[PDB]
Amino acid sequence: LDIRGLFRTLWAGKLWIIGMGLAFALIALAYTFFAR
Amino acid sequence: EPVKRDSPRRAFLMIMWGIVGGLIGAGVALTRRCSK
Amino acid sequence: VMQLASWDTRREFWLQTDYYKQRMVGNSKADAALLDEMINNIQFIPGDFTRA
Repeated sequence: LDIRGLFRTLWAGKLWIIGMGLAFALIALAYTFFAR
Repeated sequence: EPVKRDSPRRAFLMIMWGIVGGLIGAGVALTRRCSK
Repeated sequence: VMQLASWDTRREFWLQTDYYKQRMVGNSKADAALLDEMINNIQFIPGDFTRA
């Protein structure tokens, strides 16, 4: 398990992770406001 | 009258947060070995 | 047995002894901490008739 390389891999692609997490949070917000 | 507070038990918080910080710092240092 | 295991009994007993009085330092917090520490110094272990 090359965790040292894994750190660089996750550092390089952090923008996509943050954007998709924010999109998922927005979807959750919409579902919450669409519920009883 | 209680002699000691139940919260936030400063010593336990110090120990736990220091252990967590040391673990994550060791992980960061390990990940930096292959960065060179 | 109920008196033996009672926290209040241990508290009053320690309060009325010279062993605790000689160890008092005059500070209310320290005296209370010492009293609480010595209350726990008396431990009651209930028996079990099944194990005799």
